[PDB]
Amino acid sequence: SMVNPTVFFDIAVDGEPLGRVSFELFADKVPKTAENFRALSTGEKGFGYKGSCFHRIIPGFMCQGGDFTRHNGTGGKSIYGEKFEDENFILKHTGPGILSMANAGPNTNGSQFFICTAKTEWLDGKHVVFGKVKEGMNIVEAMERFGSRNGKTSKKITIADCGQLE
Amino acid sequence: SMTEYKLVVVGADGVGKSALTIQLIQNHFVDEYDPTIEDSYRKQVVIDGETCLLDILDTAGQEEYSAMRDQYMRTGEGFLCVFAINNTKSFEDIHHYREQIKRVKDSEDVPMVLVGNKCDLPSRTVDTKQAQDLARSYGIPFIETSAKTRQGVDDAFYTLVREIRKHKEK
Ligand SMILES: CCn1c(-c2cccnc2[C@H](C)OC)c2c3cc(ccc31)-c1cc(O)cc(c1)C[C@H](NC(=O)[C@H](C1CCCC1)N(C)C(C)=O)C(=O)N1CCC[C@H](N1)C(=O)OCC(C)(C)C2
Ligand SMILES: Nc1nc2c(ncn2[C@@H]2O[C@H](COP(=O)(O)OP(=O)(O)NP(=O)(O)O)[C@@H](O)[C@H]2O)c(=O)[nH]1
Ligand SMILES: [Cl-]
Ligand SMILES: [Mg+2]
Repeated sequence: SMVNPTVFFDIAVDGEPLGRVSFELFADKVPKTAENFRALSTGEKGFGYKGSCFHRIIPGFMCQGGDFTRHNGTGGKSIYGEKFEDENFILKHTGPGILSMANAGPNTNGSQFFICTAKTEWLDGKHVVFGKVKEGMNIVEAMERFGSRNGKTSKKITIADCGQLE
Repeated sequence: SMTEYKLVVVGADGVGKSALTIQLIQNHFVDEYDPTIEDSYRKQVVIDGETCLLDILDTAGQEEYSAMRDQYMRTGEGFLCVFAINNTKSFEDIHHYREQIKRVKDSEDVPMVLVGNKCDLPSRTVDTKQAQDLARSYGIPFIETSAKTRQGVDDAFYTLVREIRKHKEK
């Protein structure tokens, strides 16, 4: 916080403002993965999260988003190329608010990520944890209510704006 | 009257489990990839003159969550084991499904159909003979399908129902 950057998402539900979620990104322990998420949040590389959708929300588990390339849950890309390796597994999925990379197996990090709404310890050692919700966990809980058992959302949940808080 | 069958569609990610199911249910080909968590469908059909209700459980290709996957197999009466003809790994994955089904259901004879999907594509890596030989070694049917053209779709599901019925006769 003296060290770790803070980024925000302004969340929309069918275009309407829901609220702001901010995240502490653990650059102190997961610098490459934190830096990817930071840069995708500011859009400074010319692409990123702004406008993208939380496509998969399963109550009791997580809110997953970040596919800004295919817009269908299969895509995304990093600031380093299409994919980048698992940086470390120092941090674990210890409870609600944990911010962690989605993947399709080893070393397939791109831009998709998930926000835990519960402890998901079975993902430890397979998904790189790199941040946590700072403010706006109530907004994440509001988002979670739009999900369903199969991940489909009852309204479209988007990142209407995003950026870095100094 | 009628009967009801619990069919479970299994196979590796992206082989076409959902596309096959959606062709059976909705008679259209989903061109896009929408990765499944879990979906269920019902359809009333007549197979060999006998009306039945098909309960189709469309599973995700993922193989974690063994407790959930074991339950899918306990409840399922017959299994469509799908690979893609242009994905050798998905074909190599087939025996893991058969072994897990036999284990969960405590039986060496479980109704199953081996499905080689995406037969419309020019990128084949798994020979028909290779899949026929595997199916013969299991004593189960093998059906080549294309969810895109609809070739073999009804045949795959109806054959699975026939396999369940044959099993119930024992
Ligand atoms: C058996 C049913 N079942 C369950 C499950 C378990 C126990 C109890 N009840 C359930 C559900 C509620 O019973 C309906 C889960 C589950 C997950 C999948 C399928 C069925 C699942 C699943 C399906 C996928 O297609 C992909 C994944 C899981 C992993 C996912 N990767 C992707 O999305 C990637 C993209 C990201 C990189 C680019 C590609 N991709 C599409 C593929 C093909 O790899 C991922 O990284 N995460 C984050 C961490 C979270 C993960 N998703 C998840 O959704 O977990 C759900 C829960 C926790 C409930 C686990
Ligand atoms: N050409 C062709 N494409 C197919 C065929 N069946 C499926 N596809 C395509 O392959 C992709 C994956 O299909 P899908 O049915 O979602 O696969 P799945 O086995 O259900 N994947 P999952 O395990 O993630 O749920 C989609 O782009 C779909 O259009 C087929 O017979 N031919
Ligand atoms: Cl998972
Ligand atoms: Mg599917």
